[PDB]
Amino acid sequence: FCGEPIDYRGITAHRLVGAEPRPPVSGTRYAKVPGVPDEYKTGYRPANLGRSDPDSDKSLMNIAVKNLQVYQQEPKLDKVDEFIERAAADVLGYLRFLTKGERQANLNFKAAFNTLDLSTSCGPFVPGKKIDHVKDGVMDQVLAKHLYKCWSVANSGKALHHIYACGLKDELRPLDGKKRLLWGCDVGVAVCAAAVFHNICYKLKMVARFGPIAVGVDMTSRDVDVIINNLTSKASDFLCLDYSKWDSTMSPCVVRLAIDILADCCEQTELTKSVVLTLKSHPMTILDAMIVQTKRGLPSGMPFTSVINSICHWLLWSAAVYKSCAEIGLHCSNLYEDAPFYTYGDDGVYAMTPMMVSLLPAIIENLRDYGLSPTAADKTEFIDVCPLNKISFLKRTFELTDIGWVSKLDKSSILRQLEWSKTTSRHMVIEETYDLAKEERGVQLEELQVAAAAHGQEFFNFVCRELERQQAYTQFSVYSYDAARKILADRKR
Ligand SMILES: [Mn+2]
Ligand SMILES: [Mn+2]
Repeated sequence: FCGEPIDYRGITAHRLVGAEPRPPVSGTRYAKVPGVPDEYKTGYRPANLGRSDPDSDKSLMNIAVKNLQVYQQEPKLDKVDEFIERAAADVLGYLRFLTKGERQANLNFKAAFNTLDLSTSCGPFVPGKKIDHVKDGVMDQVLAKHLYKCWSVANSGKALHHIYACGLKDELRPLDGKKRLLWGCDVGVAVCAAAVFHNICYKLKMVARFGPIAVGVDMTSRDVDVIINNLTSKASDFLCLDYSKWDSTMSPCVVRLAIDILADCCEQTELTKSVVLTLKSHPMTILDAMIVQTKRGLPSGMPFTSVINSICHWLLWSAAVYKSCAEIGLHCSNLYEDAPFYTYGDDGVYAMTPMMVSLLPAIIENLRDYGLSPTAADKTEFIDVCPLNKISFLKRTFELTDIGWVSKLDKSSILRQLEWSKTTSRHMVIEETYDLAKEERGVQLEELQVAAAAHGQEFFNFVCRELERQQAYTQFSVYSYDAARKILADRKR
């Protein structure tokens, strides 16, 4: 499905042949709640500013093309080294011990399809969402044709087309031109990968509180306590990192190793063989009538992105320390055990041993030399160690209460839910909306109270003062401070 080469702004692309075009969705679902006082505003804006961005050139196709260029750059690492190889042995030993040596069964078709959520686009080959083809309990003709072919091919062990549908992620971003792309996965790759990786990932999700892979953790529960106790079980210094341009710069050799590691304890069938071969191949994406090939990166819509990304992080964080130990003449090993750490995509929190604190400059540089761009989680200061009462993970800070440990979403994330609302219609600019009397907004604004309560009565009151004004716009309840506080407590215990 590549025809004749395109050359526009510096991307290597081709005219889409053999498939229908997949035009990206313009505009944004987000719109402004009317009458919001200025003290509640935080400065965030939709990623697709539209005609609210003065530069006329900043059109969707240009923006997407600009952000795709990055993925066509040659990767930092061409091959994995000895420290990443050491770290891979750790992950392998963690999984082999988790699974008790037993291989995880493939799901059959029905079970795998059932794991896909109804509201997901079907990828570049089938229009609409999953649910637009599975109405009266059964699949329609188009989806079934496509899914039977993919399933047949995959069970013969041959790889599938690792193709996605391109677009701009519709989300709120600060006032600063990098912007996240949408990698809408082909439904056939999705079902096949779900058949192969769901059982091992279900097992990982149960054991998420212990980590290192945090995918599945519940930041509102006792999970938080086991996360924190574990961090302080071996150290009294910590590191909180986030990474810029993570997805877009990931090296194939690392991604490929992550996939091999995750499939190691899977049932060794032809379907697994096919899924491994598919996800390991350089992913392509269809912008409109153009198909674009990549040279680096991990598509954030790859089936099981979070876990696979989390293995990459484990590999790279553990190698960076191991490399830094080697330079000082030390052999370091078993990092995840000796210095417990957690990982959720590009987000991580690590225990720092005295030796590791001393090796901090060399570790950040070793992270740089693997192609990553580390930054402090506390998005204000430089990278340094941060104490117990300062740790940050998954946009949440922590506080030791009588009901164990308690997590607080950063105040801005709460506040922006008062300023913005994810409407069901596309807006071509920043503007206000009155279509706010929806059940989904209601459950969001009641939940927002439980979120705010964690910051104290004064913040709760500040938020509720605006929430009480929005009760004319949305059918919902405003709890008392005590009532909300009882909900946090109930969610733990
Ligand atoms: Mn980041
Ligand atoms: Mn992050």
